[PDB]
Amino acid sequence: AAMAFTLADRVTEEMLADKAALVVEVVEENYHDAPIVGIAVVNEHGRFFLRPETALADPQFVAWLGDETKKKSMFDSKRAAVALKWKGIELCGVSFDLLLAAYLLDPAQGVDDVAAAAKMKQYEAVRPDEAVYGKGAKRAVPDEPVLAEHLVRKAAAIWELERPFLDELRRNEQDRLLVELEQPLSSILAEMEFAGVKVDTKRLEQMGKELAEQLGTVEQRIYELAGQEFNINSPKQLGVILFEKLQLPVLKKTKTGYSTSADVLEKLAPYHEIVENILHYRQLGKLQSTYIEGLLKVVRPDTKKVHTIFNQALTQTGRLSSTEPNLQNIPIRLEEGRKIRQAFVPSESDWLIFAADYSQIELRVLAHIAEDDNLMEAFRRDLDIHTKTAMDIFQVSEDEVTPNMRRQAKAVNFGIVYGISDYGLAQNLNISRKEAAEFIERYFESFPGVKRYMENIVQEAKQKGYVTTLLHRRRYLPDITSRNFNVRSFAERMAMNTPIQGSAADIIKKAMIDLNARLKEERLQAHLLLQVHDELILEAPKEEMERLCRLVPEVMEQAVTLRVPLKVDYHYGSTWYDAK
DNA sequence: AGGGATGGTGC
DNA sequence: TGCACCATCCCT
Ligand SMILES: *Nc1ccc2c(c1)Cc1ccccc1-2
Repeated sequence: AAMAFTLADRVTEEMLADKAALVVEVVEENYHDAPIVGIAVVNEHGRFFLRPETALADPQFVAWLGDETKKKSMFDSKRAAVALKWKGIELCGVSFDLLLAAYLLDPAQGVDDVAAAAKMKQYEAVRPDEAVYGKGAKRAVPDEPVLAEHLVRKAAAIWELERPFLDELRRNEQDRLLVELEQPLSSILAEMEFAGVKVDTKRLEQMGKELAEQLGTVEQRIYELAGQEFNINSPKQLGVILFEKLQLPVLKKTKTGYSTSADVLEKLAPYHEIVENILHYRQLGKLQSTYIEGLLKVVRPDTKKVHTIFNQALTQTGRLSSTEPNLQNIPIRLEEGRKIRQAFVPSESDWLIFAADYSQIELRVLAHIAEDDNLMEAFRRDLDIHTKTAMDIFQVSEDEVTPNMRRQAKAVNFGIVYGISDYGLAQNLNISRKEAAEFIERYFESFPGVKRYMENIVQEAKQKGYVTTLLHRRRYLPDITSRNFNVRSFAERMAMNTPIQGSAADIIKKAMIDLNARLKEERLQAHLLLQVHDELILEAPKEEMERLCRLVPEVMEQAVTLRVPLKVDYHYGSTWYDAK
């Protein structure tokens, strides 16, 4: 059963062929400045295992790594690329990434290691990473003999699986999506994570101090109003105080005890002064624990930068996700939380933060795919889409649209952009399900194209078994045929929503690639720092702002050509908060 | 030490 | 609780 391979003590020319499966193993989940525990190379000349201290110190090996003409096939090349960036080594020539290939073929499979991908093609001569490294506290790098065989088997699997994976992608008409979009994007994300974002820790620490003070104040007030002290953070104890001791009404139940979510508390506020204080306590606590303390934990003391990791092969819609820290969910809606963004600053003196965001890309994509005459005309006129929606569903003139009418029309659009359930809408409008469905009915009368699209896409999902995005990303929806109403309804919502969310993801991804090509052609020092679904955040010398103001929006707006224009707004300032 | 339940940020 | 990540509480 054992797999043959050479445990090399030195690097040989045979190991530097122009085509090979390459494994540069980084076991630590966060690969930033992390160790490379071993190297495996599989090519036409055989299978080899190399100790990192040796390989990475060899001029020839390093040169082979950085030679774009020497093609490598890998699994999660970004992990290797970044780990190597921290060591000052450039990785080039990656022509195939099995992780991204598996992700495109079926995001739902949840492929996170070579074994999971190989299993898709009935290849099982390789162990799951968790089985070799263990999990959690018991996690550890095994002895060399065990380590080396694992890495060689992973390289071997990649070597064998490249062809079948590429062939299926071609059949799915997704080979260009891999080769021209995701793989090039992987290199861009690597540069972004490696660059990182500078943090004003002093500012964060001072905010933390002020929060602790307000938190202590509110906390005492809460005990005062409750007549005793308790753990405000335990839904259990909190429930006893609110619903038992204070006799507040139970408007919502939970599969445990009482519900204490913000939306529930807001409704209870009129009954007792303790409620508003609990709401306020949570607001501050969220900022303190999750953002202030959470951010300070991951900032690198030597550079005062945070280096997020963009998971490129996770979401079911084609979006990226961000972790340790998650820089895609920094507060902005409420002013108090928004202030957190003042802590994110340019990495160089006299540089500024520049942010560009698509204006309603999801609804513009919807107008395009549904070919709805009314919605397309609205965007061609660059109308306020919520006011316009209110005018149509309520049958009134623009001057007749009240603030509440626009708010509810906006809730309807928010529901369509995110594919929320009918139940989620009724509450967002704080009305009855019967009345909610009635709003949707009026919307379809005003946007019959959107109606037809929703009906047609659900039918297509059932027929083909999946739905696709503009650039051919796909999502299988097996629940679309379920006889369970709730399970089927969810699948139907995804059939409608994935082409919208997924196409928006495809577009901004291509925009990033197009943008980097333009920045290079122009020799601008500006560079991408973050992507937050429908917006790109960069930093650059103050002297490049005027040029970026014209270049970034244009590139983002021209990434793709739709039946309606794409519109991008932009701002810049001394901190992220200022890049309004 | 893990991890499910609940709650809250973002798009 | 649409797509995500992660905080604290608290049972096992
Ligand atoms: N996608 C989605 C699903 C359910 C719910 C929302 C969005 C918002 C909300 C508010 C209250 C209950 C349920 C939901």
